[PDB]
Amino acid sequence: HMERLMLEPVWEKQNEELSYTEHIIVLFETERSVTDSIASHMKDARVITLNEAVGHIAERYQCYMQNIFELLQSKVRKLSAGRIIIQAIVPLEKEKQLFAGVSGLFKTAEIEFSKLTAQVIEIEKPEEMIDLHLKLKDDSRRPFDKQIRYEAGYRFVKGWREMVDTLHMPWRDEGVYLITGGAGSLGLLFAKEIANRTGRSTIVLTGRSVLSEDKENELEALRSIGAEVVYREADVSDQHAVRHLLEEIKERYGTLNGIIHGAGSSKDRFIIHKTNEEFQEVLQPKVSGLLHVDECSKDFPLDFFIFFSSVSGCLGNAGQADYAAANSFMDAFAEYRRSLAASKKRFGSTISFNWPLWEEGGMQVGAEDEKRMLKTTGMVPMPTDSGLKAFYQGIVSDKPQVFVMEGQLQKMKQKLL
Repeated sequence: HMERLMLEPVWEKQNEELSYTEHIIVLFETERSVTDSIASHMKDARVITLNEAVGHIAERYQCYMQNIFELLQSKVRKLSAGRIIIQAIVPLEKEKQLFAGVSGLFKTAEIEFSKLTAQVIEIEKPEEMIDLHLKLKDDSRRPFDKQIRYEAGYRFVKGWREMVDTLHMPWRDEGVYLITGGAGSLGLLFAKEIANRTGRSTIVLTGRSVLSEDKENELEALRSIGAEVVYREADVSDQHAVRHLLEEIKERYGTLNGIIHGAGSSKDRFIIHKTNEEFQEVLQPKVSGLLHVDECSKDFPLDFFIFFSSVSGCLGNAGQADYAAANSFMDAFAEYRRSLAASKKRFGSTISFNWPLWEEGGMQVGAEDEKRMLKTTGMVPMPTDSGLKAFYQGIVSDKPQVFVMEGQLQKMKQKLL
């Protein structure tokens, strides 16, 4: 009586159809010209220019997310008082595409702040367009437009097109798979699955902690299947640790056949209470961690590189501003990696899965909230085969991003379409 619903993001043409106490626009390393023109033309809105951080793209993202994050916190009393609009301007460019991830943060902010409208606006070459101000003004007049795209005289909005036997599989009986966050409850599930399917497989599980007894005990059974499993106890935030891990991989083993990036964790708190430290701490493994992995395994002939993202990344979720922006970054990264592969620079197909609450994933367990989330969302704790089925179905479709939901169909579709 419950079914996997399964969705796939689309840029559509969709322009079919109150007043703001404040108007804020944030430009992500946009052109000087763009900045000046906009301020001059829009002097009834505050304009913030992020150009300032130095680092790899992930470093800059983490930094700018914290700036957005500290911006909300401050304006918190206002949001209580009256309505506000923030618009983020993200230029589609070499790496600046990834800033579009700020959308995870904006969706969470909207849930936590009743009277906020937050839009992310991705622009192919905004400076060149001097029709810009009317659009922003016009976009401001359709609050319900949360992600908006301007490229090639085109105005797109993001939404969700639905996707519709025994399943094909990516496994090589011999050869190497790693799962960062591998000793977590989901990384173990996928470990077993590989174990069942693989025969003579090598599975490198990684995380920060020293293994507890039960984990090793849980681990030992997988050794029973005849697969060889090694826990590498590394921090994906530490670029050097990642390097070593990959090299040992290389020196130790022939090659890498596959990567799941499962590292990360959620720490629920409302934007108003959250520390910067906690905020950065949940961004790290999914943002810098992911970049570091990608770039250290660039020269490997992978069959796949799959990110374990979350339904939070694409819907936002109360108390998960950081988890959502981290997860949105990974989604944005999936497309960015594919383009790189087309350049031939990266090997293997890239997918990001937006997972719902797993039935027997650790991290969260639904309990009483389970019921609100069913009542709030129509979603249920997703059973493991249903998940594995969706996992295999997601691969064969070959899209950079697959959003998976389990629950009652009509409620789900009604909320999302």
